[PDB]
Amino acid sequence: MYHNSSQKRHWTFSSEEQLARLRADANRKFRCKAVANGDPVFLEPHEEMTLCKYYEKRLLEFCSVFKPAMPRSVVGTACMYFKRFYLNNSVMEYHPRIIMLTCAFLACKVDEFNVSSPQFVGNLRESPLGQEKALEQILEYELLLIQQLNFHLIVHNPYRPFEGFLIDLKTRYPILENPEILRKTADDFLNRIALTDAYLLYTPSQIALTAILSSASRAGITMESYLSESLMLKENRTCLSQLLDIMKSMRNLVKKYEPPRSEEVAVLKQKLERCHSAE
Amino acid sequence: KRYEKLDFLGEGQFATVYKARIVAIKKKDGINRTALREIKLLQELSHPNIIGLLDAFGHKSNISLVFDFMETDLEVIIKDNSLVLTPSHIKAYMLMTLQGLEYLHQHWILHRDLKPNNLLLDENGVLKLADFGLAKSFGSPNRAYTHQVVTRWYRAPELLFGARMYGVGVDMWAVGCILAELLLRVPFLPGDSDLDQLTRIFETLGTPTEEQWPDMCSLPDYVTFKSFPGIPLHHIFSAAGDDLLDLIQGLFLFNPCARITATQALKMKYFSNRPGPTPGCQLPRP
Amino acid sequence: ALYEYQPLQIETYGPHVPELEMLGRLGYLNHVRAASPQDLAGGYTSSLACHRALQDAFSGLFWQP
Ligand SMILES: CC(C)c1cnn2c(NCc3ccccc3)cc(N[C@@H]3CCNC3)nc12
Repeated sequence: MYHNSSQKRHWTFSSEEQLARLRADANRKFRCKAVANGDPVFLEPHEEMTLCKYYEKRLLEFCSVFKPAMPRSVVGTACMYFKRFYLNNSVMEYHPRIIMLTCAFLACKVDEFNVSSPQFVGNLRESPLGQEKALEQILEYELLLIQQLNFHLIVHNPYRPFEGFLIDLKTRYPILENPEILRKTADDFLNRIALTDAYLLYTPSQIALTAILSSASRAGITMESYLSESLMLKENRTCLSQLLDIMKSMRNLVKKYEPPRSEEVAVLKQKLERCHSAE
Repeated sequence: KRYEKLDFLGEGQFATVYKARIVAIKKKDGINRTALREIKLLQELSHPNIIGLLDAFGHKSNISLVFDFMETDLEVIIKDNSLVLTPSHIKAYMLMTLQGLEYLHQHWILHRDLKPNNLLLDENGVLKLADFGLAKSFGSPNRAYTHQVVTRWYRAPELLFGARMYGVGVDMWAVGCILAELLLRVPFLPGDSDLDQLTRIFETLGTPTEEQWPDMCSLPDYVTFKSFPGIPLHHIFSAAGDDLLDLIQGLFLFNPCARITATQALKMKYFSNRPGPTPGCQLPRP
Repeated sequence: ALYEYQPLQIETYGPHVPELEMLGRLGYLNHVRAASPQDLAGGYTSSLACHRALQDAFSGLFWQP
């Protein structure tokens, strides 16, 4: 359960400032390691963030065309693995291309989505020896990924909380006659929420509720009485205001999100390949 | 490494266990799926009757898990002929097992490998469920499991009939079998095959009908058995009071839904009745 | 010693979840898929899935990092 999970206790952070501090610390520590091994070849933390976003959408695309069909929980677990790994690690030390595949592999194992290694690497659009080399790299990096996650492998996704909220709305909120028409749009918002850092800053229940309520606002249905009466937050004004500003922060995070640009990721990809050419 | 290895403790199909300084280390598919299962499940669980995962580490595709070191298990206590199992001792073991199982089921996890050797005892008499390599999360409407779980002597009849979807009943039936083994000092239903396990179950407890199992015929591997009367519970357990017999009947109900849960079992009169459970420090050590 | 049952005290940081056996009485089960006869035969009921979904929906809703 989330309320006593490792995700809540260790991987839910107070602010975007904390996340930026962790990422900058990772980048600077790699810079120190590299200068100790021996500069425009280095990547700045914002460039690392842009590349991490590009490869998170690459991981999404890989998981979306994966045969046999990947359960959405596995995809969420893999994306959370990617985010957690690159919170405390630099793309210039561990290439995101291999790390995203290792995240998918570990997630498939953890979420009991039993898939053989040959059929896992057959989804890769590479040569047979290319897929074999990719499998070798995935097996090399699996233990590293597990160690960097601090052996916290269960990831609580917002999908089951979303379904539970839909059940609760269908049962206890007759004013909203059909919660089902709130699904797709909320799911859309869910995806957008997954693109940002909200998964490291908020609970899955809060994320699901924010997606549902944004969907309700888009359709024009204002149903604050669900929070006030059904969840009985009119009995606790502080909790109601806290929930409302959490959702407002969610929506602000989604609105100010910036997708990576093609030419920018091209330049950063050349820089990353140069960094991975030698140290 | 960080741990001073001390003494060999055993070997398995997935890993080997050694005592070190006190902890016990269980040391192209990649990292073993069973070890990953144990790690992922025991990181999210924290209860005095569940084995604690203290640390984990490894190298390449090989991995090791660190657990608290346990003195004995229920199998050794049961098989010890110099250990008199008083009703208080049995109640204490049952209570600790059921509290651990209630915590586990609350967090929607089935152990699925309950047996006397998977219930470890430490030097303080605290029973902990261990060997979570078969444990799995339940309650989802699509996570189709396999019926080849639980050791055969402790497998529930619904599993033996090929149930894909199941609940806490698979653990509760194993708990009933463990209680029967505790009372009789021998395995309750020692079959040599799945068919023989079902035959022993129906010979001892009677062949269930639709009165006690409304949809038994829908299970894919269900086979009609001969109608046995079943040996009455007070015949099998001649030293068991009425409350203990009620608990046994609840644990051995053929209907998995009607089978008592860990919470319902803990609320039964048997646990609140005289005598009270033996304190952990006073339990017998083999 | 005697023994007295005490329910487990686990803070969920969210709205109260109705008890399992009350779900059908409260109308929740009318919005979850009915269990197949094999499902009930093995012990799986729609109430389990509904209760798990509600517990995940309400877990940590009021919690702040
Ligand atoms: C959690 C686990 C890793 C563990 C903790 N303690 N422990 C011990 N302690 C000594 C003992 C325990 C019970 C009876 C007799 C002796 C032995 C042991 N080995 C068996 C050999 C095949 N696997 C299990 N595994 C463990």
